[PDB]
Amino acid sequence: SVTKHFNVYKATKPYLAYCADCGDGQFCYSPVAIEKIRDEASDGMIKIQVAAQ
Amino acid sequence: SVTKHFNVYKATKPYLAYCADCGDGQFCYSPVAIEKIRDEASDGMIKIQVAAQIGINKGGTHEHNKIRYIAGHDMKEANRDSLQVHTSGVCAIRGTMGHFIVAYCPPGGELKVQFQDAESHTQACKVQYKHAPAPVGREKFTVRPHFGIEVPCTTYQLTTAPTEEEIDMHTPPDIPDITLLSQRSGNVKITAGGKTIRYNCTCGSGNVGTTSSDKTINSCKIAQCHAAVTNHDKWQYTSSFVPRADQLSRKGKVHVPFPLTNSTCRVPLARAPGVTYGKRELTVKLHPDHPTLLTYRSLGADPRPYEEWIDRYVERT
Amino acid sequence: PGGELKVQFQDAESHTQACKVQYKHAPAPVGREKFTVRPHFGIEVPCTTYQLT
Amino acid sequence: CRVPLARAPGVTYGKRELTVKLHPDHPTLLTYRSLGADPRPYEEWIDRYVERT
Amino acid sequence: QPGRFGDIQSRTVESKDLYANTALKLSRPSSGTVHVPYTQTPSGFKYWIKERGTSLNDKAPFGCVIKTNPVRAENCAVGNIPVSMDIPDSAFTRVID
Amino acid sequence: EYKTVVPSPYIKCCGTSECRSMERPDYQCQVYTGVYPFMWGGAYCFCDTENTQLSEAYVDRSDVCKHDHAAAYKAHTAAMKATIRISYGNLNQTTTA
Ligand SMILES: *[C@@H]1O[C@H](CO)[C@@H](O)[C@H](O)[C@H]1NC(C)=O
Ligand SMILES: *[C@@H]1O[C@H](CO)[C@@H](O)[C@H](O)[C@H]1NC(C)=O
Ligand SMILES: *[C@@H]1O[C@H](CO)[C@@H](O)[C@H](O)[C@H]1NC(C)=O
Repeated sequence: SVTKHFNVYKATKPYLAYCADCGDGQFCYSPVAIEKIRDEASDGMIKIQVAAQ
Repeated sequence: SVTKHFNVYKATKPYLAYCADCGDGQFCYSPVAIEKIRDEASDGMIKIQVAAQIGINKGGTHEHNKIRYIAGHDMKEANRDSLQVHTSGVCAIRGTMGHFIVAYCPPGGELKVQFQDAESHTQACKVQYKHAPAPVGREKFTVRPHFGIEVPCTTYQLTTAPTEEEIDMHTPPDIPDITLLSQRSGNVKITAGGKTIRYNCTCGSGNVGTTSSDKTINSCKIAQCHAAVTNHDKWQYTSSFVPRADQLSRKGKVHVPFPLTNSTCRVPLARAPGVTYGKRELTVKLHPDHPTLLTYRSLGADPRPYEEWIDRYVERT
Repeated sequence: PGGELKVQFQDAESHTQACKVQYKHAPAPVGREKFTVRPHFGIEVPCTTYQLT
Repeated sequence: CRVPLARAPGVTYGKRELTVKLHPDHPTLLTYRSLGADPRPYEEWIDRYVERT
Repeated sequence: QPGRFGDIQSRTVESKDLYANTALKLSRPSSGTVHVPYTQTPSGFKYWIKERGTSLNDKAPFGCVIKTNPVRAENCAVGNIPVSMDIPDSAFTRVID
Repeated sequence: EYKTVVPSPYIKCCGTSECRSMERPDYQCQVYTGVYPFMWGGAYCFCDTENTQLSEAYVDRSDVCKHDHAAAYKAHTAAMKATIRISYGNLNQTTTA
C-alpha cells in the first residue's frame, strides 16, 4: 500500500524531443527536455517537468 | 589518409614553464601553462594556447580518451575527460585537438584550466583575462532561441586542415639538473640515464662537456659543479618563458587548426510592442525579456535620433 | 568573494551532509590597484598573512 | 606581497594645462595635488578608458 | 595617436610598410626568474568596435536605408526629377474615336 | 588588430654586450646586464652578476586581418540609380536608368 499509487505509472516510454542548447552542439536531441516551469511557492521553490521520469 | 597529416607532431616534449598563480599555492612550475589568447569570433568563441598537446599516443593519432602531460625530463600519462576549464561559470569545451582549446564560455573576470594528472593531484594554475562578449543583434541572450531569425556570425568550425599563419619551432635549450651530483665518499660522480650532460667547472682540469659517459671528477665538491643536460632530439615551441641560442632559429611549421569562417547564427525575436496612438503623439508599452535596443528617427529633414537600452517595463512617449 | 560560506565532505557511506553560514567576505585589496590574480611581473609592497606550520 | 603595476598614462601636455589619457585594465585610483599653499586634493576610481584635463 | 583609432594605418592587404605607433616599452626583468616585461596599450580597434553605436543607417537625414555591397543608399526622397519623353504617332488613335 | 611578436629571451653567460638593429618595424634595442635567471633545475651556469639578457619584440598584423579588417574611404561625386515603371494603353514595362 506504500507503493500502490505508483501503479498509475504503467504509462511508460518517455519521449525524446528537441531542446535549445545541448552543450556540445547548437541543435541536439536529448531525453531531457525542459517543459514549462512551475513556480508558485514562496521559498524559492522551483519545479521542473522533464520527459524522463 | 585521415591520420597522415599528424606527422608534423613528431615534435614532442613541450615545456613546463612559469605561470603566475598556482591556485592553492603562490608560485609553481606546472605542465599546463596559459599563453596568448585569441578572441575575434563574433559568437563568444575563445582560443586558448596550452603547451601540453592533446591526442598523443607517442605518435600521430586522433582520439578522445588520452592525454600525456610532461613533468620533469620524461613523459607521463593522464585522461582527457578529467580536463576542465572554467571561469566564474562553467567553461564548456566543444572539441579540441593539438595545443589549442576552444569553448562556449560564460562571461567572467578570470580564466582557469585544470586536469587530473596520473595520481592523486589536481595541479593547475589560473590566468587573468577579461571575457565580455558583444552578442550580434539588438537582443542580448545566453541560450539559442526556440523561435528566431538568422543573422550570420563568424566562428571556428571543427576541422584539421592546413592554414596560412604559423607558430615557431626551435631546438630546446639545455635544462639543468642538480640530482645528478650524488657524492658518496667525498667524490663527485655523474649518474646515467639522462646522458650527454654538459659539464663546466673551476674545480680543475677536465672541463670538456662529457657526452653520454659516466665520467667522475675526483676530490671535488658539489658547490663547484653546475652541470646541465641536453638532448638535441626533438624540437619544441618557442615561448617567452625559456631561453634560446642565437641562430636562424630554424622556424618549424605546425599549422594552427580551427580557422575562422562565416556561419548562420540564430537570434531571438522580441515580443510585439503595445501601441496606443493619440493625436500627433505616440505611446508605446514595452515588455522586454532582456536588455534590448530601441531607436527611432524622423523621416523629415531633421532626424533627431534617439537610442536607449531597455531592460524593464516602462511607458514610452 | 561571496555572500555565504559552506564546507562539506563525503562521510563513510554515500552522504555529503553540510551546513552554511552568513558571511559577507569582501576582501579589501592591498595596494592602489584591484585584481584577482598575482601579477605576471610586479612589485612588492609589504603586507601580512598567516603562517604555514 | 606582490601588487600589479598599471601601464604608463598617456600624457599630452598643453599650455598651463595637462591632458592625460587613461587605459585601465582594472579599477585603479588616480590622485593629484598642487605644491602651492592650497593643495586642492582629488581622488576618483577608474574602471574604463577616460581622458582627464 | 596610440590607441584612438587606426593605431595601425597599414595600406591595402598586400602588407607593405605596416606603420604602427603602439608605443612599446621594455623593462628590466626581476631577479626571481626569467621575464620579458613590456608595456603595451590595448588595441584601439577593439575599443572602437566595443563603443561603435548609432550607425549611419539610423542617422540618414531623410530615412535613407543604406546598403554596403557597392556602398549604396536606397529608398530615400529628396528633390524632384525631370523627364522628357518622345512618343511615336502610332501609339494612339485619331480623334475619330 | 596587432600581434606582439616577441621571440624567446636571449641569455648569454659571458657578460659581453651584443647590440643590433634590423629594419623591421619598431625594434626596441634593449640589453640588460647583471641578471641571474632561475629555472626548474635550480639554476644554470655559475657566474653571477655577469650575464647578458637580450630581449626584443615588434608588432605585425593578425591572422584574421583578411576578414576582421575595417576600411576607410573618401566621398566624391555620386551617381544615382533609378528603376522606373512606365505604363500606358495596353503597355506596362519596367526599366533601369
Ligand atoms: C664555462 O665555460 C666557459 C666557456 O667555455 C668558460 O669561459 C668558463 O671558464 C667555464 N667556467 C669555468 C668555471 O671554468
Ligand atoms: C565571409 O563572408 C565575407 C563576406 O561575404 C567574405 O568576404 C569572406 O571571405 C567570408 N569568409 C569565409 C571564411 O567564408
Ligand atoms: C504591370 O504589371 C505588373 C506585373 O506584376 C502588375 O503587378 C501591375 O499591376 C501592372 N500595372 C498596372 C498599372 O496594372
